[PDB]
Amino acid sequence: NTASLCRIGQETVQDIVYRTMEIFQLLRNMQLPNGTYQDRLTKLQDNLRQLSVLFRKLRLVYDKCNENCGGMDPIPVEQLIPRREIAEVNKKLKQKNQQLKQIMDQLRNLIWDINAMLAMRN
Amino acid sequence: VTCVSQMPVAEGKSVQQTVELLTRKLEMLGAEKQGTFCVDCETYHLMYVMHNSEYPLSCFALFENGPCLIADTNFDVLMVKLKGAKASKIETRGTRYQYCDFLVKVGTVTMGPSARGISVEVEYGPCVVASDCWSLLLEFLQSFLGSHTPGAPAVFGNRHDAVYGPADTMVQYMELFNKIRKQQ
Amino acid sequence: LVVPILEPCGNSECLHIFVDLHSGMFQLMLYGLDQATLDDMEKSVNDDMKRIIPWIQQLKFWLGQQRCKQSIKHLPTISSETLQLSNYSTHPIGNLS
Amino acid sequence: GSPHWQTKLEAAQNVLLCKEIFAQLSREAVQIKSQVPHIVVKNQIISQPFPSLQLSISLCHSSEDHLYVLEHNLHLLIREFHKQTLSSIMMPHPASAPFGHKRMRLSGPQAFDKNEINSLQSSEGLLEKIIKQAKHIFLRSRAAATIDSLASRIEDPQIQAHWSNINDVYESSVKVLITSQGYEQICKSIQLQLNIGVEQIRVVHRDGRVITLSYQEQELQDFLLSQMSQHQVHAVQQLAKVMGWQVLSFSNHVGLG
Amino acid sequence: STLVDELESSFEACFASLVSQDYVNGTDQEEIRTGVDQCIQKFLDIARQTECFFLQKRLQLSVQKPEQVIKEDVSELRNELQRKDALVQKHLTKLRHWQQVLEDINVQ
Amino acid sequence: RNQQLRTLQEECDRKLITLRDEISIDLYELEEEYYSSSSS
Repeated sequence: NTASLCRIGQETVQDIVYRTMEIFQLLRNMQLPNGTYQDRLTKLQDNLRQLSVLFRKLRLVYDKCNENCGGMDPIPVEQLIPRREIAEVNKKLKQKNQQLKQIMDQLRNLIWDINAMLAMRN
Repeated sequence: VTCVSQMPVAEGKSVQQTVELLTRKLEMLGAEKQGTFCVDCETYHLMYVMHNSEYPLSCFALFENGPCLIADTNFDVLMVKLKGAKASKIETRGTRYQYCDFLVKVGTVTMGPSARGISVEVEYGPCVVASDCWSLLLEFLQSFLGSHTPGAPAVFGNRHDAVYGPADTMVQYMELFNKIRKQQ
Repeated sequence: LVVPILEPCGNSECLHIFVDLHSGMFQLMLYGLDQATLDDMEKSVNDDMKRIIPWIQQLKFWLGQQRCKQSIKHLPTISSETLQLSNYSTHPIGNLS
Repeated sequence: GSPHWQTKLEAAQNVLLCKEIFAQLSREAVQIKSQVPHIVVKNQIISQPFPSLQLSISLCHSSEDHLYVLEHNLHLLIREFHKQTLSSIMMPHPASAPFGHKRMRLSGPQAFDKNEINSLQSSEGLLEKIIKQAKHIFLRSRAAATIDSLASRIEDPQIQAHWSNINDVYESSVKVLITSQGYEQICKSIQLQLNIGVEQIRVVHRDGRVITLSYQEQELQDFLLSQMSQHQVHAVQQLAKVMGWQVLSFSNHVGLG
Repeated sequence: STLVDELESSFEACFASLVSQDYVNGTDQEEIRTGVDQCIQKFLDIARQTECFFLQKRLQLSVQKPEQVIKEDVSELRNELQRKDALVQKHLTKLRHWQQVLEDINVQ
Repeated sequence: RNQQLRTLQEECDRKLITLRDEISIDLYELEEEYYSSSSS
């Protein structure tokens, strides 16, 4: 779950940035009643809460990832390069996908057909 | 947003050869030539009734500075059965060229046997009230005719607020025909 | 009696000569021969032939032009057949033609 | 369990209707001389649209489903012909000139027609129309097949597709967006809008281009592959912006010869 | 102040520019523009850097621990399988519904 | 009977249009679905 930690933290940073984006967005829309709307303040608060959540989350994931679980890491250079169960799940997935595509094709044909008719005389 | 104008002989060459010069220029610009056109007019008593090839199911009757109703082709017959004419007819006839969304007609106006002049008709197909589009028409004609000149005729229609049908075209036609009969 | 017009053949574009089983008069399709030149070639081939040769010689050029235009489509281009250049007298444009 | 007499009456009526349709079609065969040729034998009207395609319109007097749409449409077409004969559109609103098409009036006073507008009223036959549709269905089938087959054989830049929900008898439309496997939101150029029509596929590209692909399939294969390459090279720039890098950027077209 | 402390500090600045506590005196748009520009650029840049750090760690984990990445794949695949049969089953329920409806309208 | 059969036709067309609508929404969900990495 280590690489899982890496990816999830990565996504948490995007979540940070996007939350900040929407927070400033909500702030921009604000009105200062002239009204008694007050729902604005509600969204602002409960929005600001998630940011607080994600920061502690980032601290936790950072700690767990730089924990360095017995790793004598080589510097990136020389990494740029100038299990059967995976195969089984991949095969099952590809089969299920193919069946889904038969279904999608059938529905496409039905929709083309129903369209042809009705649009012809309805 | 039709525009009509009378291009002099500039003789120079003969009136047919003037038409030939215009044809050659307009073919040079890169415009395909479509089926011929023909507009003709008659005056009664004063009433003007005129036919056009762009509208071969409708014949337009116009009083100068008055009403201008369009009618069905069977309005000639009503004028026939109404004898209660002068044989001053006029009849333009020539080929129809087509530019990109842009139609331009040149003709040799004829009264009796003697062609009195050369009349050119340009109509930018997709258009609305001319007051907004006349810029583009001038932009084009300055290349084709502008040598002599085009001179804004849609002022015959630019006074209004906003409308344009096909009648004002034949109104301009009648104005030109009244101009070509008078002077030699 | 499809008839190819260019060496590396594309069945999609080559030429199709058809004979209407009810009338005998020939029927031609070429996928976009301007629909007027197709009519001209129609009347020719129907009259006598003896005439497929010159029209094949012209269709060769047409198909070349369309292949070039289609290739150049992707890029920025305004392809055309003729330019209105003054200097045709001595500059080599007169040579290649 | 409607009365037995009604079953025989309706069967006979349908038999007469399909006889009438096939008669009309066989007439149009020896008639207007469609651009594609067509054989009529006695009860099978074989024709070729786009070559390698043989459309057979038959009459199975006793005593597919692609063309099932085509059949049910043909039926409505002939009944539209009949209705055109006797309809209110023919009826004159003013107690006046004869039974014109309610538009041939407006073809009068309202100076209406040039060659094109007047010609818009003339008819286009019955076999020509159905031939059109048949072609359209086929074309559409070929495009869907080649796009999905392209999707099957790559697994690098994914070719997502979304057909429309209003497919008219003449012309259909679809959107194709090619995206990178994970980065979608972030990166999205290379988007198209095919207009599949009878005998031509018009492509409108997000960048602003308008290419008119032919009715073949190799052409669409090639165009979509060109877009796939361009998309990889665009996705790298989008990613460099996504965060972290300055670009000494590309030529969409050229590279460096 | 490894990296995450830097991001927290940057976010803190990017907001607290305005909020702080004090009398405001005219706001003279230009200084607001310059402040927001600098703060927001540093924020996005520390975001840059944290993303770079995580990605580098993933590359290391790949070149070292491939059992980890292959298990990541098996996890994502099985999750997609579940999502897929869920979608098809929902659509099957919808098909049953509309089937009964259409054939009913036929019966009536 | 003309009015009766017309009402029946209108009912059938309405049902069919709502059907083509609901199935179209489902097909859009699938358009999203059958286009996602088939790497395995």
